[PDB]
Formats: sequence, structure tokens, C-alpha cells
Amino acid sequence: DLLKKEYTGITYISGPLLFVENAKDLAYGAIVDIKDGTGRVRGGQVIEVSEEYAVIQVFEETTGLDLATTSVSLVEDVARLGVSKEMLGRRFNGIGKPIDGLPPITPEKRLPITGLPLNPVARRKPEQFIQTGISTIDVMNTLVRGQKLPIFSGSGLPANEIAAQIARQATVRPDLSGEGEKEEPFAVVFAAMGITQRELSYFIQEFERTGALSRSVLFLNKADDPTIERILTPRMALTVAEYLAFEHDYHVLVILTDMTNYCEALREIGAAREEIPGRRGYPGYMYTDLATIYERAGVVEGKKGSVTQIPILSMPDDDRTHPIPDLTGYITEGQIQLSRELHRKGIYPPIDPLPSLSRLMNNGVGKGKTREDHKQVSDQLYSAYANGVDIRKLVAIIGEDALTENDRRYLQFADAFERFFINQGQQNRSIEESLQIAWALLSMLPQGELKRISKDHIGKYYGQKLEEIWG
Amino acid sequence: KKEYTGITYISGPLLFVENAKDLAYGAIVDIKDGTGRVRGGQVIEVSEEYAVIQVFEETTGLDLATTSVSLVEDVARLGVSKEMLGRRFNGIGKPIDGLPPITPEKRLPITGLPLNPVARRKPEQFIQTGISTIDVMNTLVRGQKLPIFSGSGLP
Amino acid sequence: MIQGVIQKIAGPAVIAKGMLGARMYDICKVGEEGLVGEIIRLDGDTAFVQVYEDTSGLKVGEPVVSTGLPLAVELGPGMLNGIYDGIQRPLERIREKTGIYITRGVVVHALDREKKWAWTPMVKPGDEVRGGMVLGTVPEFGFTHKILVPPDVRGRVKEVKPAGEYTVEEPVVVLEDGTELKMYHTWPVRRARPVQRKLDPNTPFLTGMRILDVLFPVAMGGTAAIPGPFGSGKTVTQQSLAKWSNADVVVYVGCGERGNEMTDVLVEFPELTDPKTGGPLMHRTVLIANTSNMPVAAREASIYVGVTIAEYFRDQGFSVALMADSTSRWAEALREISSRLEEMPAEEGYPPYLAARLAAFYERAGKVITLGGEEGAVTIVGAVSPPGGDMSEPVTQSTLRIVGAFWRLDASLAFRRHFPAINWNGSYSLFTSALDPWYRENVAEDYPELRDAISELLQREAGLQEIVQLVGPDALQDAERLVIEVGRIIREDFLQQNAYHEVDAYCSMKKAYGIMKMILAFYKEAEAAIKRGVSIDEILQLPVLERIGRARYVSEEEFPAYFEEAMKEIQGAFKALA
Ligand SMILES: Nc1ncnc2c1ncn2[C@@H]1O[C@H](COP(=O)(O)OP(=O)(O)O)[C@@H](O)[C@H]1O
Ligand SMILES: [Mg+2]
Repeated sequence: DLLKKEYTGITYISGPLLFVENAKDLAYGAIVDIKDGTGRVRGGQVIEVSEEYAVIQVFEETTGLDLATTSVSLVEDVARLGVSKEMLGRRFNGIGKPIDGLPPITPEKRLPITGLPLNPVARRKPEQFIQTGISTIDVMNTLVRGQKLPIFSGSGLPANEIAAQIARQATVRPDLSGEGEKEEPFAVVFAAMGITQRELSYFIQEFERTGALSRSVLFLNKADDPTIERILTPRMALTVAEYLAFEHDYHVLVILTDMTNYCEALREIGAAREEIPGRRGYPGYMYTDLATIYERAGVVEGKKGSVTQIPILSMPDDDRTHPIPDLTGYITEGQIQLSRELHRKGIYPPIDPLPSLSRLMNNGVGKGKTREDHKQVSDQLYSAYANGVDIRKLVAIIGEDALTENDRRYLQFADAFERFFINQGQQNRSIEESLQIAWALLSMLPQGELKRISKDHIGKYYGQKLEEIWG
Repeated sequence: KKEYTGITYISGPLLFVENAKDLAYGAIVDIKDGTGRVRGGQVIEVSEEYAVIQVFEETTGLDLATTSVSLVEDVARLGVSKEMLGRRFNGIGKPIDGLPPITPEKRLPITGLPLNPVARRKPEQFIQTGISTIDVMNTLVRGQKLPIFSGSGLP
Repeated sequence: MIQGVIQKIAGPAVIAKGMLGARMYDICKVGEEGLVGEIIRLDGDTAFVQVYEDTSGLKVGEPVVSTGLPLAVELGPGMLNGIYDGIQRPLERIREKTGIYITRGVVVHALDREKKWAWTPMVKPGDEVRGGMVLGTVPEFGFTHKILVPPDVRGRVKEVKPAGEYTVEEPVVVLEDGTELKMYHTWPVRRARPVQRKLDPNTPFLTGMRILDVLFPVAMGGTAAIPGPFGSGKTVTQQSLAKWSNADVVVYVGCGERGNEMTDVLVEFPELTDPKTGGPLMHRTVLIANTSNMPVAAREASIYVGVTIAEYFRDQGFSVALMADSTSRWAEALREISSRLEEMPAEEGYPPYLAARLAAFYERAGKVITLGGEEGAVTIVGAVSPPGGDMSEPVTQSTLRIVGAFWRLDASLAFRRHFPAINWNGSYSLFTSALDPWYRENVAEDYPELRDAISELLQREAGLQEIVQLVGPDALQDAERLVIEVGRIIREDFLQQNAYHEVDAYCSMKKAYGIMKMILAFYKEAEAAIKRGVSIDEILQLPVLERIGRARYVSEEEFPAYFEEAMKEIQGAFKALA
């Protein structure tokens, strides 16, 4: 329709909720406009409708509202976002309004922000290897195009720097796969939820220096912005990413700054509505709500585009069993976990290899894709590093002077591994250099102890000395 | 005999029936629906306005229009006899071995009266269980309560 | 039938008024779009409906129509080589009616009405028919699909159709009472299909994994549970079981998990080979898919549909294996609905009736004599996803008290890339003593003795590890260092298995028996050598260790020569020490 209808008779305002009685004409999930007595207009959404009264959650703060003059008017029945190809290079707030001073976009379509589930028949397996330039990711936790790979961080760990480095250095290798094509760079969709100025300025300066702002769409919700707007931002960011990737064949990389703030914003609404909580007070439906965000990535059969997600989240008191990391690990296809101990020693990036995992690693590596010895080298490195870490605990009891000759080899291997393979700085290693370093690290062990590697590769790559690379 | 048809609420294992103040607390009732199937139930609360019944089995076929409730017995009772040696029962007294039901010498409430502490006497005789680790070191005496603590996969 | 109007909408729950006369658990049509619903609570003139589709955009006042029947599934030919959602709708035809996204209100039939099947009658006019008897035979992907009388239909045959090609809607047999029997029938998903008699379990369910087949066996009609934290190996193990097991028909239920896992099955299975028939592997598999971002209320329906289909294939004389990807999501969905019902919750917010549902789901398995006199079996393997790996969860504890086998996974083993990462200390199996008469006749006469010796060695190694943590490995005597090293060899050779390797992914029973025999022979020779005077540092450098340690990758057809060479090499190596 083209008319407008206003509902008066608000009977309850408290916190983020608002009740209106005679609003039975409002559809469930609709978007409404709340008009103040001074003319200010605020947004809202219906979360429960009945013939007795309707419940509306308010995005902005409730200061200045009164029960005598406030009125509620309908905007649209289903929350929709106007998208276009021209929003590349623009900046928007948490609810989609421009904040760069340019005039508003002209839509080509209006798409629901909640999205729709992808048909499992229409999906296809992600198999394209992506070279990030980090040895601990490229070799042992390989990332493929179309994967959801979050980063598990801490309070003082440099997760933002790692994400910026990955976005700067990411590329595919068509020469290894035999295609011979030259690709085009990823389009970036950046969604910030409760971000601070200290990190936002760093991200802006990094994107300005790398020149990636002309290919980027930014959704910013700052720390002093209203909390309830964080419900919408991931949905609109993923709607734009899906539209671009599956209508214009772009390769889209999506970064979400902090899902912990999103979970707190969800817990506020859940506690306001007296929902049955899960563990640590979070609402019981948080798994489904987190699933409606993560599973919007992947690849689609018969289409060139793709969506890749790199969420970032902070672990409270570095606890892996906290509900947010627990459900994120249950939903996503792996994780990258940073270590505080490696950070204290000065190692950058401080990626801990043992708790990290990549589920789609087997699809994108092997013969004809990267190299024939990738997986076995990764397995041998994992086993040897685990043995060295185990010996580190025996040393604290019996002393390192009482060790056998065999265990000292594992201890020195662990030390050299930490000091050379993980620690790389800002340099951009290729996959071949990372494999060369890995083979140079495996050469310090006896040839008969490489149980997980076939003799064919051992006879071809073993024997290279680490001083030949760094000397 | 008498049937109550004032059902007003069904949700999960509970149902409410109005004007049922004649039902004693803890009684056993039969729930009948339009298809003729009969289910069991127990009264868990009696009031002036309605009574609350916990339903055995499942409540798939029930509806508020045709459901009726009839009384079976006010107190859960079991018929006992010496014919029961060699029989199998399903946990509420119904045979499952295929033999005809026994004829009861008496009907007793399943909840038992406490023993008078001045009526007991000290246990003084043992039971041969045939297991050396129980017979020799942890002997079982007639009148003892000797539990067995086990794990999950233990036999 | 009863009609009403919507009174209140709140998420996945809809309350309709004017619903007097409706019955519990009936299927309703909600709104102008005709969304599928189910009544779960009656209160006066109102009814409480949960919706199996998204409820965004609905308005108060839309009509609600009750069908008067519970949820049911169509059972007949054409179910193999297909994928269904939570309420049995084919996804391959939703893929045609809609684009790459799944939308609301799509009405498709479970069985294709256009395809014609070659009908071959087996009954004659004048014959007495009864529930569970066969009416005819229809070929399907190398099988022989048998048309079955519905379980509660009795009568006498009036006329039958001659041999020919008909659709599933064609009435082939007409009874004297006027009832027509088609090529399919409908059955409520919450009623277990009746049988004649249950039977004891005496035949093992071969999985292809050494540790599960040898140490913790499960019988053909048994049940098992595999709990563990995220990243421990539950899905890979279940898919390996789907690939390599000896079941005739495999039913897979993706209750609330990722969609890429179902995509992998849809893509890779048509290229694999059925082990016992030689055809494509997907021709024996039925998939039920309800991913994480699908509507919440359909998770229970997927489980019930899967178990009902698995029982339907049981009645035809097949042995069916049913895999449940996660039974914890079912409990979470129950908790989410219980939140919308405002009822009193249990220990961790779950409804109190959760254990009854879990018990009723698991007790549908077992080996039976069907109503037609044939023999069938259904075995259920269900995964559990505890929050944070806490095994004291109510769902984990409820499952522990009804299953026959328990395969606990460990995160510490998965961290060091030791797979299948089965925790030997916390796992058990109750079918071990009943399968011995099969093992003695089909594998070897001394196989249970070898298995018990291996278990004793593992127990002794587990006993010594408390001292190694206390005073270090070097303080032990050589006779105990031998036990420690043999335990390490067993752990790194026999128990470890790679599911993605070209050869090691599948292992027969005789190969595992040969490996166990080689390990025990080496241990006996080493124990004899220590008392003679040889230091242990001499023994564990013999080249026969590499011969033992790489026997995993030897192919099945080449193993008998390798075994006979290694057994001679053991004696050749151990006589030259002292
Ligand atoms: N038998 C095995 N052989 C080799 N790798 C395995 C095996 N089992 C599990 N894995 C590895 O462990 C990971 C576990 O992933 P998955 O089983 O999908 O998740 P979850 O167990 O949390 O459902 C997989 O990515 C796989 O690479
Ligand atoms: Mg899984």
C-alpha cells in the first residue's frame, strides 16, 4: 500500500521493550517507526503480536519517550534492504544509512535481511586452495574458498592484525592447479559490532594504505552506538555479500569483528523476554540464531561467485568451554586459536597449531592441487610437535640433564619449530617456501622415525639443512 | 460406572477435569476417547473446581469433545496369593507369561505400614550365596540390606 | 473438519482460537500460505500449534484448517537413491520448483507419480491375505521391492492385476470388502510398526574399523552411542560406517548439522562402489536432511521419519543401519519449544519427558521375525554433542543407561592427530560375550583368547602409567619398559587407522587377527629375550619393528604373503640376540 497508519495507546515502556494494545494489524517481524513528541523518529521491530497487544523492541535508546504523545507507524511488513552494485566504496551505519556524506543509494532490488536457506542439492564442494602467506595456516590448517574459518582470540592478542594481513596477502594459485588463469582480487565486506576507535582507525588506515577501499563495503556499529542495532548488522552484511557473489560473480571475503558483542546484545533481549537460559545465562536459542548467520557462506553449483567468512571473537578468560566459542566451534568448519604464551615470547603471529583445525583441508590439497606430499608432512609435523610438547612436561619433573638422547632431539625440534616456522613477521611466504622450511625442520629427526611419510617422498626431499635457508 | 466428561485442558502428561470432587486423592482412573481405546491415569490433585490427572502412555488421540474419565479404584491395591510362585508380571500386576490371571486370597495396598521398632529382633542367621568373596568375607545375614555398587560396563 | 483463526503469533508458535473438537498431534494448515503445523496443547476453545516453517510475515486473523490426521509418511517403491527433508519432501524437485533457495508453501509428493514399475503378482484370487504378507515383487536398483499388505488389513482377494507396468497409484489388488490395495501405504511416524517376535543378537555388525570391530563390538540388532566434543571425529566415523559396513540399506539422518556434510554425501557416493553388490553406493542409501538454519520444529520429525523408514525396510527382510548425526539438537529443539510453552523445566532447561522420548526412539531397534515370517534387523548408532565436552550432561547420562555399546571420544587424542581417537579407558561393549560362537567359527578358534590378551596388555600398560608420571620412564625395570613399549606399539599400529588413506580406510577381520598375532608373537619373543640377558635397548632397534609398523598399508589381497614373511622374520631376528 501507499497509506500510513499510526497507533496510539502505548501502555508500557521499560528497557528495550514497548507495548501497544490495538495494533493487531501489524504483521509479525514488521518494521515500525516510533515518533517522539519533539519530532524525533526511532526504529523498531515487532517480536510478538496478538489480538490483545503487540510487543516492539526499540533499536535506539528510550530517552524522551512518553505514554501521552508517542505514536507508532508501520513501515513495511518484512524487513528488507535496498541493494545495488554501486555501494562498493561506501560506508554505512549499523542500520544501513550512509555516514560518508554521499547521497543515498538507488536500489536495484529489495531483499529480505533474514535470507533463505541454501538448498543442499544446489551446493557444491569447496575445493579451491587459497594462499594466505602464513605457514601455520597454509601448511597445517589450509583455508579454501567458500569456508567459514573463525579466529579465536584473547583480550590483548593481535587478532585484528592477523585478519588485516590475511586480507592483504590472500590469493589463489591457478598455476599449481593448471588453469593458467589470472584472477581478480576479493571484494571485502566489513561488519563492525561494538568496535572501538582504536581498532577502527587501524582498520581504516590499513585499508587506505593497501588501496582496498574501492572494493569494500563497510557496516560500522561503534561502541557508543545503541546496543540493539547489533542484531541487524550481520544480516545486512551477509545479504549484500550474497547478492554480490551470486548475482555478479564476485569473490567476496566477509570479516565480522566481534561476535561476543553480538551475543551480549542477544542475551539482553533474551533476558528482557524471560526466555529459558542455557549455560551461563545465554538464551536457549542462541545456537539457531548463530547458525542463521554462519551458514550463509559457501559455493553454489553453476555459478562463479563465492563467499568466504573470517569471523573474529574473543574468548572470555581464554576459556575454550565458554558457550560462545563452544557453539561457534560446533557450527563452523574449524578455527584458528591464538596462544598467549607464544605472544609473551615475542612470536608473531602467535598461532597455536594443536587446538587449530581446518575441516575442508583434504579437499583443496594433494596431487595436482598444491603438491603430492602436503598432507603427510602436515601429519608428521603435528605428531613431532606433540611429542616435543609432551617431553617439555617430563623435563619439569626430572630435569633436562637426565633425558635420553632421543628426547633431546624432540625438545630441540620443538624449540626450532616455534622459533622458525611459526615466527615469520610480516613477510609473505609462498607455499613452496613453507614446505621447504617444513622439510628442513623434519631433517633434524632420524629418517626411521618418520612413520607417517611414505619412503618415496623421504627419498626425494629429506636431508636439507636449515642453515641453507637462513644463511 | 459414573463418567466425567468435563475435560477443559490437555497438555503433555496432565489433563484437567471439572466437577470431579468425588475422586479421592491418589485414585486410579480410566481415560476413554472416541476410538474406544482405554488408557490409565492417576489423580495427583483434587480441588473444589477441578481435579488433575497424570496420564499413563501417550495422549495422541485425545480431544476435549469426546474424552471421558471413569473411576477404577480409590487406593492402588494388589491381589496376592501363593499361586504367584512361577509367574511373571509387567510391574502393575498384569501377567505377561500367557497364563490365566491368579485368583486373589487378599487385596493389599501397595504402600506398606512401617514396622514397630519394638517388634523387631536382631538378625542372627546367614544365607549361602555360593560366591566365595561374599560368603567368606562379606557374609549376608538374614534380614540385612546389602547393596551392590557397580559401574556402567560391569556385569 | 474444524476451522479456526489465528489469535497470537510468537516465533515458531501459533495459538488459534475456535478450535473446539481438534485432537492432539494432528496436522494443521496455518495461514493463507498453508504452512504445516501440529497441535501440542488444547485449552478450552483454543489450540497451541507449532509450525514446521518460518512464521515471518503472518498476521493475526488468518484461517487455520485441521486435517484430522497425525503426521504420516508414504512407504513404497522409489525411496532409494534420494534425499528428503524433515517432513519427507524431495529436495531435488524443490530444486526445480524454486531456485537455489528453499521457500515456504511448496507441496510435493514423496513418491514420484509418473514413473512406471514392472509389477509381478504372487497372490491369486480366493487367497486369504493378512497384515505383513507380500502381494508382489517390483525390481529397484538390483533389489527386489516386495509390496506389503498394511499391518492392520485383513480380507480375501477378489481380483489382481496381471503382469505389466503401472504407477504407484494404480490399485493392483482389490479385496472382497471393497478396499483397494495400492503400491504404497501411509503410516504414522509415532507408532512402532508391529512384529511377530524379537530375537537375541548373535551376528556382529562389521564396521571396517579395527578398534570398533575387535575391542568394542556391536551386534546386528544392537545400539551404540558415540559422544565427544567438537572436532573429535563423530561425523567422519559415521560416514565411514555408511561407506564400509555390511548393511543392506543405510539410512542417514542429518538432524541439525552442516549442509556441506550432506553435499559431500550427495557428490561422492554415486562414484563409490557398493561392497556386497558392486553397483553404485548411493543406490542403497536414503538421506534425510534438516540443516542448522532450517526451521527448528522439524528436527524431531526428521528423526521419526528416519526411524519409520528404517523399520519399513526391516519388514522386507533386509538388515538396515540407521545413523543419527546429532541427537542433542533434538533436545535443544524440545527445550526451545518448552520455552514457548511456559512449562516447568528439568535440570538444564530440558522438558521432563526427554528421557521417555529418547528411550522410545532407541527401543525401536533389534532383530525380529517379521509379520510375513522373514527375518530382519535394525541397528542404531547415535551421536551426542555435549556442551564443552561435559559428559555429565542429562542427554549423555540418559543415553548411557539404554545403549549396549559406548564409544567415547577424547579431545586430547584429536589434538595430536591420533584418530579415530577412541578413549579406551572410558569405552565398553556388552555384546562381546554373545558373539564368541560366531567369531570362533568365522575367524579363528583362538581369536577371543588373542583379544583378551590384547586387553590384558592394555590394562597392564594403563596400570604402569601412574609410576611413569611419578618417577619418569627410566626408573622402571626392563620387564616393565617392555610392557610400556609394547603398549605404545599397539597404540600406534593396531588402534590407529586413517579414514582417508587409499588402503587403510577398510580392514577385514582376518587382517586385524594377523596383526594381533604378529604383535603377540613379538611380545612373547621379547619377554623371553629379557630373561636371557639382553638389554631392552638392543631389542627395540630390530628392523622387524618397521615390518610390523607398516602392515597397515598392505593391501587385503597382498596381506597373506606379508604375514607369512613377517612371522618367519620374527624368529629369524630374535634368535641372533644371545
Ligand atoms: N579416522 C580419521 N582419519 C583421519 N582424519 C580424521 C578421522 N576422524 C576425524 N578426522 C579429522 O578430524 C576432523 C573432525 O571433523 P568432524 O568429524 O567433521 O567434526 P565433529 O567430529 O566435530 O562432528 C575432520 O576434519 C577430519 O579431518
Ligand atoms: Mg559433525
